[PDB]
Amino acid sequence: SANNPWTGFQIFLSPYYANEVAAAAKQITDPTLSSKAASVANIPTFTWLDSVAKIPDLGTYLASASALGKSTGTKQLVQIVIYDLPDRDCAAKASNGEFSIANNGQANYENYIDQIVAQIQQFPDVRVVAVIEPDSLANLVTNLNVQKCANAKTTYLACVNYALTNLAKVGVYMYMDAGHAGWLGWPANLSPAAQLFTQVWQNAGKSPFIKGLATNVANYNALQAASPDPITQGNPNYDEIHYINALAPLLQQAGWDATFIVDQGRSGVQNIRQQWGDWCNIKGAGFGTRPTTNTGSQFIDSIVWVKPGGECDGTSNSSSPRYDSTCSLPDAAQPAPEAGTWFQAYFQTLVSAANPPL
Ligand SMILES: OC[C@H]1O[C@@H](O[C@H]2[C@H](O)[C@@H](O)[C@@H](O)O[C@@H]2CO)[C@H](O)[C@@H](O)[C@@H]1O
Ligand SMILES: OC[C@H]1O[C@@H](O)[C@H](O)[C@@H](O)[C@@H]1O
Ligand code: NA
Repeated sequence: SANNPWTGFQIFLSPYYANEVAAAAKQITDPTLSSKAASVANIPTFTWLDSVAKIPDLGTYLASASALGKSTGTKQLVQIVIYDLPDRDCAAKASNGEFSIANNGQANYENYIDQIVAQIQQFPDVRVVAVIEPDSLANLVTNLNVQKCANAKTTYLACVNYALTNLAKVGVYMYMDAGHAGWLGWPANLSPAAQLFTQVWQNAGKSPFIKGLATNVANYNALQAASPDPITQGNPNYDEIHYINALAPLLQQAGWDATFIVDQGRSGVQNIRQQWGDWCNIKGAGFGTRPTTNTGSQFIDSIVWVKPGGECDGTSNSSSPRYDSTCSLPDAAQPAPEAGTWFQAYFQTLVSAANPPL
């Protein structure tokens, strides 16, 4: 549409990821690969607010972006992910979080949003783009038979609504998470998904700051596949552009001129999974298309890197309380540490297998 949030802005590079990358490049023995690994810190990524402990860090990022803009005569943009719902990750085990519905989860989540809003309010010269709660809404479309998800439904919707309503008041551009082609792209799931997204958008007042949806977050699908990956058999929507082209018209019909952003951070290498539902630390993944607003689709505002490559998806250690057997499958890189922590050997392969090369 007419207002692409990235036009005319310089993206503030994540200091969190830059520090991880700088440390990781020092441990890569090949000198040519080390130099290429270090340059990853100059590629824009989303910074995840996966715990209330990281809200003070958001404040420092905003202040630093503000100063950088004034220094260089540019307008700066900070990219964040809101990811702290109570009973988070309801259909899996690896990314269970700090809040629970049973122990004042919604109240705690509302306080988490309020503290984020309080930081953003102090730096109105910095634009913020937020991805809202990966996996949450997609789980309420296909996983209501999962008891943890069914019991979380009303809390999820209330929390997401609280996030959308209050971040809109400080002018944050928001993309709700919308799974990926292998999850909601199945033709039979498109209409239920559209009805849920539309209902969420209506409940939050149809604010123009709710730009649309994010797809493929933390996953590996192609935006435009040369030929279908074999795991996609049975689904005509075998890549993200197929999914988006089928879903976007249903949202427009409901009055929402919705646009999309698509994660390609780990999509450089296709045809590496045994089943489409294998999501954890997939072996042989490579960095994908670099972020750009030259997307080739009327519906896509930007290709982005939301999940930061090198940060683990979950542990292969069967003794951990967060052990998910998806992370022990033959196509999952092992041994792997806890979700969110650095996975050096995985980062090194992402660099080596990057397509296009670094
Ligand atoms: O995409 C990353 C998330 O995947 C979630 O699992 C999905 C999977 O992606 C789909 O392909 C299909 O198998 O449904 C699964 C959900 O039941 C996973 O639960 C999340 O933790 C990942 O972030
Ligand atoms: O790497 C980005 C995010 O990935 C998720 O799987 C983890 O649970 C988070 O802790 C992390 O912030
Ligand atoms: Na995950």
